[PDB]
Amino acid sequence: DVKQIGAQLLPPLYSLVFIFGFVGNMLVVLILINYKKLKCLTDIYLLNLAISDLLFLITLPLWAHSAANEWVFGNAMCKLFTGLYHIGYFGGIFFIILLTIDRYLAIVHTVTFGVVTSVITWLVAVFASVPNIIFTKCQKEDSVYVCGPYFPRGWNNFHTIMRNILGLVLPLLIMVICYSGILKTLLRMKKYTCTVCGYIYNPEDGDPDNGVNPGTDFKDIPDDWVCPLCGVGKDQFEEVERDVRVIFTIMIVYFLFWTPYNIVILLNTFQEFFGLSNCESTSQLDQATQVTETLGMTHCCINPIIYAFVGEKFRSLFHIALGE
Ligand SMILES: CO[C@@H]1COCC[C@@H]1[NH2+][C@@H]1CC[C@@](C(=O)N2CCc3ncc(C(F)(F)F)cc3C2)(C(C)C)C1
Ligand SMILES: CCCCCCCC/C=C\CCCCCCCC(=O)O
Ligand SMILES: CCCCCCCC/C=C\CCCCCCCC(=O)O
Ligand SMILES: CCCCCCCC/C=C\CCCCCCCC(=O)O
Ligand SMILES: [Zn+2]
Repeated sequence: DVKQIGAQLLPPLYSLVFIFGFVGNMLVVLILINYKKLKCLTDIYLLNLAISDLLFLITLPLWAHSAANEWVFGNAMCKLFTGLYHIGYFGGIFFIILLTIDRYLAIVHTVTFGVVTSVITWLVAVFASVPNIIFTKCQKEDSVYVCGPYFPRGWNNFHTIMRNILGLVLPLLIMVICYSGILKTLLRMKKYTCTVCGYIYNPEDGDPDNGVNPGTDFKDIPDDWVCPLCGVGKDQFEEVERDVRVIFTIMIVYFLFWTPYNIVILLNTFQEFFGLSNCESTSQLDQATQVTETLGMTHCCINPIIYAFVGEKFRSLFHIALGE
């Protein structure tokens, strides 16, 4: 039974994710505040991303209890903890989007900027969570009390498509635009420097004063060509000789943990459109919604782990933070 596996697996799983996630994200928060001192824009969004994960993490103890026991915290706590879940969820992905845009603007193309964009982003994360705070309530579901969603059909179609737009389409569109643009800057023609004076031949500019059109490859220039500054030949020319990894991994790992759930709710909501309206398929999609939600819920403890492995400079700060 899916409910029996839930009551055995979730309480310890969610308690471990809560603990590991709380230590991990609370280390990031106080590393950024004390050591980095929130001077850069990337530090301001990583702080807000850590806060998003913490707002999500603090709900796990109540979900851990509800896996094995009924909902004993009442209707207000059901709505409060649903709000914190969604504010943490939307805040998390929106702060990953701003980090990917910040790297795009820095490569391809300031505290007041960070504070304004962060507070506006928290506002959109709070707004996106209102529907779930409205329709989620503590209700008698047969023999047991459950804190769950009671969306009218119209709202269920809205919730599902709006969750897939903000959680899957928007971040994937931002990734394809930002990283194709970032990759395009890393694709360039080779520039060569004169080993005598130091004149750098830039293929983009070329050398139109001595018969080289802008955009000519150094190898396509004739042997008679000479250095414009000192006059030496083509034979004396040598060829001219990190945050993206962390910010890229953070978005990729987000998709891995949350896309299965987003697609399962899309399939379970519009079953007639996908052709999954039969009896056997609805039961599998209900079990899949429960299984894929657990995967997504373990994501809130992963960003501090990515920083330790992908970030070498972050690794050094974690060792200093644990010592203090
Ligand atoms: C009140 O709603 C919350 C805020 O608003 C968004 C939805 C969210 N739903 C909550 C989040 C906690 C929740 C859960 O995590 N579930 C369901 C039951 C379940 N049963 C078996 C397995 C299994 F098999 F994989 F182990 C997994 C699961 C996953 C439950 C413990 C109370 C449902
Ligand atoms: C910085 C924190 C900002 C928090 C703003 C939270 C705004 C939304 C909170 C609560 C909505 C109240 C309605 C919930 C009760 C059910 C409503 C109903 O169906 O009658
Ligand atoms: C690498 C980034 C993407 C993350 C993985 C995405 C692939 C998994 C997506 C959806 C799995 C859906 C499984 C649901 C069961 C099939 C439907 C049915 O019950 O008939
Ligand atoms: C930190 C990475 C964590 C990765 C694991 C998290 C996701 C685990 C979720 C669910 C475990 C599978 C439960 C399957 C229930 C099957 C129901 C049934 O057939 O009766
Ligand atoms: Zn020269």
